[PDB]
Amino acid sequence: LMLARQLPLKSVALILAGGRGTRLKDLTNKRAKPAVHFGGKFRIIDFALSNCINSGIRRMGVITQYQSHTLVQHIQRGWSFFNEEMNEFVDLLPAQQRMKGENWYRGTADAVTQNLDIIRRYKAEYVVILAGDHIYKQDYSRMLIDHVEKGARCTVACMPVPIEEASAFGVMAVDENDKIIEFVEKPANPPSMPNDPSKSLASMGIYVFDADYLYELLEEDDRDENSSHDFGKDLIPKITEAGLAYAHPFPLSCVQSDPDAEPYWRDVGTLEAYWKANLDLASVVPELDMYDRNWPIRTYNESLPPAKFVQDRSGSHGMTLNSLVSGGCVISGSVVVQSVLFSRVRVNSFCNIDSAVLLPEVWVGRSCRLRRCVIDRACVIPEGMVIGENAEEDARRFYRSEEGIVLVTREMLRKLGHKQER
Amino acid sequence: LMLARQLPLKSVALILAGGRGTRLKDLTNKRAKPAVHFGGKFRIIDFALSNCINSGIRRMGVITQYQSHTLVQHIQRGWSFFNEEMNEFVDLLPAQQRMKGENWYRGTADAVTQNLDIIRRYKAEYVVILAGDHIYKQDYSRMLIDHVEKGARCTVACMPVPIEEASAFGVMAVDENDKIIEFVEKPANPPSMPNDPSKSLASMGIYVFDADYLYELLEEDDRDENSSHDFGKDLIPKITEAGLAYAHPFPLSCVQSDPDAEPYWRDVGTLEAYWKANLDLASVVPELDMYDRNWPIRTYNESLPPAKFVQDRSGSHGMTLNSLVSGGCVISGSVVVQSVLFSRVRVNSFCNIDSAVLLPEVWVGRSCRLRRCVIDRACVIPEGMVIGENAEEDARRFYRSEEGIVLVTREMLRKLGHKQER
Amino acid sequence: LMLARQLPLKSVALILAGGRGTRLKDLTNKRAKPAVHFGGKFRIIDFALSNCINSGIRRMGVITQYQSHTLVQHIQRGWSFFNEEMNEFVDLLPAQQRMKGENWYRGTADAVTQNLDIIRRYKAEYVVILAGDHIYKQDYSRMLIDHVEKGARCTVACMPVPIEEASAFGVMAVDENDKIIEFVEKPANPPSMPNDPSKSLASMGIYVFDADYLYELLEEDDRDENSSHDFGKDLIPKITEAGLAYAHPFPLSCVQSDPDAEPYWRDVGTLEAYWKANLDLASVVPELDMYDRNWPIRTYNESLPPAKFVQDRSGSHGMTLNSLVSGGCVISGSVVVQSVLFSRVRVNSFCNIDSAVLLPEVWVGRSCRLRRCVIDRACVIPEGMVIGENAEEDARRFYRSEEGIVLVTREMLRKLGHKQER
Amino acid sequence: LMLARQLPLKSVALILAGGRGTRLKDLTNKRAKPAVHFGGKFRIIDFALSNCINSGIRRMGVITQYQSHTLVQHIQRGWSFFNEEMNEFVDLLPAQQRMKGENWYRGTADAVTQNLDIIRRYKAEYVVILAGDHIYKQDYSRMLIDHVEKGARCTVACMPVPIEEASAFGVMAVDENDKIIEFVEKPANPPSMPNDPSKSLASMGIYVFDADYLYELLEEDDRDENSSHDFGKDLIPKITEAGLAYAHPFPLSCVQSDPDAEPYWRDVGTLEAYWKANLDLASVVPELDMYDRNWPIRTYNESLPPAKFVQDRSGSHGMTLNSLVSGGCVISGSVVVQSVLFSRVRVNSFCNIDSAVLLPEVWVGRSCRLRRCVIDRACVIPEGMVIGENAEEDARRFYRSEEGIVLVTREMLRKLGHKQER
Ligand SMILES: O=P(O)(O)OC[C@H]1O[C@](O)(COP(=O)(O)O)[C@@H](O)[C@@H]1O
Ligand SMILES: O=P(O)(O)OC[C@H]1O[C@](O)(COP(=O)(O)O)[C@@H](O)[C@@H]1O
Ligand SMILES: O=P(O)(O)OC[C@H]1O[C@](O)(COP(=O)(O)O)[C@@H](O)[C@@H]1O
Ligand SMILES: O=P(O)(O)OC[C@H]1O[C@](O)(COP(=O)(O)O)[C@@H](O)[C@@H]1O
Repeated sequence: LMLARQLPLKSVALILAGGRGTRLKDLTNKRAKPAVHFGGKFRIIDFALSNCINSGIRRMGVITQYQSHTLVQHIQRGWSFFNEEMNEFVDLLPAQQRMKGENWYRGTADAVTQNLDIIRRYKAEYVVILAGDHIYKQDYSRMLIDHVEKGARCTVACMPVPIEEASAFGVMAVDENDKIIEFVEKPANPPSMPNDPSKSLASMGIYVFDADYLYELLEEDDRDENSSHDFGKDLIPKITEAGLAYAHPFPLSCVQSDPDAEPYWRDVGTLEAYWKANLDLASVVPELDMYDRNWPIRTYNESLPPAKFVQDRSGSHGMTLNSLVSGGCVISGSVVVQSVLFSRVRVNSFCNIDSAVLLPEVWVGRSCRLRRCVIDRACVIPEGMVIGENAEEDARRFYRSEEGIVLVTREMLRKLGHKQER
Repeated sequence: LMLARQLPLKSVALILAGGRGTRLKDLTNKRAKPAVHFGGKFRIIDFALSNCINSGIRRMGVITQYQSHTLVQHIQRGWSFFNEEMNEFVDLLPAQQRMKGENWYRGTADAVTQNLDIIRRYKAEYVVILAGDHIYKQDYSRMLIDHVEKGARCTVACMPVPIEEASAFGVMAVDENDKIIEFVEKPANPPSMPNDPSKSLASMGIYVFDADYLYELLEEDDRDENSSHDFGKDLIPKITEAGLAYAHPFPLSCVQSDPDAEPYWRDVGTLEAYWKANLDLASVVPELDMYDRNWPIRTYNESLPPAKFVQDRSGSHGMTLNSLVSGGCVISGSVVVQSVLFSRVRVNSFCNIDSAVLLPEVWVGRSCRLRRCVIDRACVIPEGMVIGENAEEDARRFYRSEEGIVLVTREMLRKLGHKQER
Repeated sequence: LMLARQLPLKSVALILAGGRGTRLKDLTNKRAKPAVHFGGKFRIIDFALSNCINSGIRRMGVITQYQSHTLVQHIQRGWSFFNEEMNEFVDLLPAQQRMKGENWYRGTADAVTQNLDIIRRYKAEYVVILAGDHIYKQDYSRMLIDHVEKGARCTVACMPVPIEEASAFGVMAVDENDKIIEFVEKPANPPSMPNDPSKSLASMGIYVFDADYLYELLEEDDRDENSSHDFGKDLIPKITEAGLAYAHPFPLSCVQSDPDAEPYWRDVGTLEAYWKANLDLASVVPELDMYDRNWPIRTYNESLPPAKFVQDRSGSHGMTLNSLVSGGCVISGSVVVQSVLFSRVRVNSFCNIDSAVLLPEVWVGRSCRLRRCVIDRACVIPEGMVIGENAEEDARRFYRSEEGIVLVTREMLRKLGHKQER
Repeated sequence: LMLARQLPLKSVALILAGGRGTRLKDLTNKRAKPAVHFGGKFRIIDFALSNCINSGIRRMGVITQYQSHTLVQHIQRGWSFFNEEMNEFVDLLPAQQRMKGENWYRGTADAVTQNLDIIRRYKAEYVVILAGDHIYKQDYSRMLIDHVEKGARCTVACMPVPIEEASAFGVMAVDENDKIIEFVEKPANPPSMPNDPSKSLASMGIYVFDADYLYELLEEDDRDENSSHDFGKDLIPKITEAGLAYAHPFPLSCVQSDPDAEPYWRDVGTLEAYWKANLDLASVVPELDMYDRNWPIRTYNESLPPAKFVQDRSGSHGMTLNSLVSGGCVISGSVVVQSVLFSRVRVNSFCNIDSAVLLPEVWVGRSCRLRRCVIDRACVIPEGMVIGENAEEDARRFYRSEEGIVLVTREMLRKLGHKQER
């Protein structure tokens, strides 16, 4: 008794919010992938932070490494609501990751070593290593209980995924005790589970270390001159060889409004998945429940007026089907379908928006037809523009993925001669 | 030089947020009129507070007297964002107005006397007496500059209003210097201005006193056994007899996005004006600009998901014309017109909502037709209900004003047998 | 597993901060006993609030009933640091206890009934009834675990106390299962424990109810016309007759830095105990540990400069032995012993302060000798005053208890002709 | 009228908190000079921030460049108390100053260019360039009024200083209109004022630019390949050649409790001045008034218990003369003189501390004699250590300045074999 309440209390979260999101390819070019707008008013890292609140871990480490100003500002404004006198705080740890090191060189692990003295000053018994550019719902206290029950030194959150995409994350092979037998990091030919050939038991980048080991284990890897200083390439394979690595099935701890559904864990890294995962919310029955009161997700909530709908220049009405319209939006006529409008979006008359993601402060000119697109923050689409109808034009002007999703950025439009400053 | 910056610094605001709003007649029965929801996510007193922020008066006194729990909670959550170490705070002063005293007996003024020692502890040179159940935009620093320039002891904000409603507020007659010649409080036959017969120069319940006089002036009225201890009936007529009362034309200080319009000051006290003033925002060109960045109005902003629009049970779309939909709302089909939806309103399919004000957390059942109505907070309208089409039915069930506006409350619906707890 | 973490989450604290502290007899005459300054920078209710934080109960109800302005202001400034979007808040519930009712008439319980609808809106499974004018350290989660393990409907925190003072609190007789056999409220002849004749097993005013019962149980007592609507006189005796009342030995849950000591629970209600409990902190080995990092006690922490020590008018030094000097204090010479100085105390030269409690903003004139006294907040002791040396003089001027403790208030000194406004 | 209130509103502060403080030589080796502890509980940058609050400039830019984690954390905890919805915020701008650039290469100015787009997003009419590693009290609104009255494009705060140290700051020669005639940056032979030979009219690193010029002026210097991108070397000399530079005598705007004193502006950069400026506060009549209520200086105020004084191991008392003891300190006996104790300092028995600055969390062992020293944060001085009595020993072990001041750091003591981790 009195373990699940005294386990978060002794533990500290370390959100590795340094992802470059290179597969968004322009969207995160300007801001860290943890700061990517998602689903109304939220930011991706909020998820990884909210799970730490609702799981009782009120001591978090936000390790900002690349292009991190908006993440710093966002944390400062929204999550600067803790009294540090009662051991509950979001320590924003600038990583200052070595410039000598290239993109993902002096990797994930080298950023948690540079700030090791400050982590030691926390005197935690346990530590929660997290990837803070993912979307999921999880109670980390259930994972800490499952970590202490097994008497392990590292606990990896493992989930079965399709074997056609399992090369993107580390793949493990476990025994009856969920103890790791074999870890392999980004394999070209992922091994399947024994019971399921079409699936692979992949890691989720959610580790739980006992602190005194983690420290003892980082320095050995820090002195190493051959390692990539990466949690998947170097540390977890070593712990697997030692035999002190255990697995945690994510279905045990995922926070689901409805128990019947398949666990929800979206690795947003590619544009087409960002678009899909933003449009899941606009559907008739979303897979991710934002209206869950048992498990609320918090963000920086600014004072916006209600979403205003008005008549077009001709005086007619506007139609909306399966759409999200956040605060500050203004709409005039303009049939909307399957789309998601972030804050302060102005859509003038005669517009047809279908399956679009409009990031904050967009200005859509009159008579615009937008389809299967992602409009970056603070764009100004000119009058008469047409996107998504002719594929070759959209590839020629904007970034069009192989699937058909289009990404419209200020830069692209500036280059087209449509002046943006407004 | 350096007067307008050093004038708010020496002054403290006193918001008289004890209004009963008796002319709403059920709406404020449960909460103080300053806590009445207005226009999306705001509360009326926020206006009187925001004007104090944007006018530099960061020391406010919120004198809560009647049925004041939601106002206390609202202040505690939203406006508890000040560091008192730098002389900037919202002192929530429980008035504890004498029970012996009846409704508006031991009036406006007796509530600012009971807490006089604490007001003296502020050591202010000036004090701003405000009515905190009104809607307006005003820069009080311009009023303090105009107060010091004239060398007065009390400065009353005066505005011309129609003489057919001027009996509701105190009426003054001023000279060329804006110095008060004759004050009269709630006259049955309001005297007209000399230049305009159809108008009367009425007070707005916005006074500015030099503190050392105000104190000296309250005690004399406090020792008095004949007075009503009311700022309009007792104090300001006395100052008018002394000749130390001056007037401030509200057009000089009103904060207007567009200078061409007539000043905006709504005395919400009656239901029909609450409805109109809430529906002005949904119109094509509102008279009150909420999107003004120079003069933002702040409220308690809670984290709500975006306004979700979905398909009805039949799969068809939903139409919105000249409407406001705040955060957390959910709509399925349901043609909406000229209405305003507060937070967390759920409107099921086949509904026709026209010129309605739906306060937070309403649940409208399927196939509801609502017209020219005001639905009180946390109602649950049953399936098939029809309001606003047949006047006699709406008078028989709910409160129907003489104009045609309908007010739907939990109590009324509970009495009809429609069980509300959900 | 996962009970102690999911038990506070479903529970809400109700701090009954309406105590009049009549046995302080002037100290709480001006402010609610929960707002009584204690031990440096803290307020008594902070203890009852901090225990709710460190025990995970982040939903608190502060039921303010009498003379409650400083408590409201204190909560608003200090404990208004919660985001209510994640179910964690201090709901300041004005009780508005019936005036018809006299001092402790329509008692403890009638104040938790008037606000019952709002408590129901919390949808808690459990509720923690607390006395918020006491000093103690306790982990309420251990008490909730012990409450669920026994399968009870009310859990009372019981502690053995001396039988010479056991008439002050309710006395219970329990079985081997800690199930209540016999409850009796403020008996003139308290029954002793069977094993110890010199002690009585008394209640601590810390109850834990399962919510759905509590509601069901308040209304029955609310409809009652014969009850005192008191938790000790009416409700807990009834639950004892039903047989659904269980006891919780406070030694199991008390948070002690050193396990060897006897539990620390001070019922401050009398002046002499307020003085002793404030001087325990100044001793060489305090019984209550404020430097405990595992269990921090939070208060409204204002920005004060360090405690300044300077030379007297003659240039000599100042001596301090077993003393506490909080922020903002200023001392010149002035031998100090066994005393406790609250914020912004100025002690001029040639003063001898021995075993004194100086509340905030005191001004001690030159050549003052103070001994075994309690100086109320914002006093101004004149030059040459002598307290504590001649008992009859101190009884004649100030309030001198039977033990010898002296209480100096502004009123008393105003009456002596020593003008205080400074 | 209504200029001094509408001038801060249109202006934004830019605190250049990237100083390396190389002349402290170990003290700032670990933390940015703006984060250097000063005078009880404050940090140097707090001054530059507090002046912006009390001068109405509630929009600040904290440009963190070097070794900036504690400054980020300090801002996040203390100064994250603003609602950004009402245009009032501390935007923490990571500078990410070019590594290619050496210490003070791509200087002061290049750090305000890299973040130019975000500064433009503020749409300020004026901008306040500040050095955030200095100590002073100033009302910037008086400076903005004096800036608009003269019709200038840059306003430099100028003060006469002694000509024996005037080579450390830029030296100007002005006309009767306070218009700059000749600027020269760090001259080896500073020119004296015409009326005073012993003084030079030096700059204070406090500039006020009209924004649209500043932008226009940075890019020209940014395109330049020959400049040092320094505000003193490059920009202000260019503006002086244009003739659009004006001077602001700092005595007009300094905030002084007593008008008779000489303005207080301490350039802390050297250790001996840090020690003196920290010991000015402990004196009998400090030159800098921290008890000023008109102009409060705010810091991150954590909940600390009062400064505890107790008896030594032998039971004797402790003497304090002209000393500051902040919260959390603990003292046993231990004669103290002319010193300043930061938070959580523990001084065991038999210690003689004279004219010392003990930074937070120091642990002084028994029988220590400390004189004319500066003990760095979180040291642990062993038993019997003697500092300041024999100069050669202190030079051999610790850093001893030419004047006699000693600086004790963890590193130094670690190297001596006194293990520090506690
Ligand atoms: O080319 P620009 O003008 O920087 O525009 C790129 C856009 O990226 C942004 O930096 C994105 O902002 P955030 O990612 O910080 O929310 C916008 O501020 C900006 O308009
Ligand atoms: O009859 P009930 O159940 O009190 O309902 C009346 C309604 O008035 C309210 O008190 C209004 O709330 P606020 O005015 O505090 O926003 C609701 O909480 C409540 O549902
Ligand atoms: O007789 P007075 O002037 O009210 O003085 C009584 C004292 O009691 C106090 O109200 C006590 O204050 P708190 O109890 O609110 O801390 C002081 O403000 C006041 O000086
Ligand atoms: O050699 P170490 O262990 O880093 O110690 C150096 C000291 O400098 C510090 O970083 C100074 O802290 P701050 O400057 O952040 O207040 C201490 O945390 C630390 O103890």
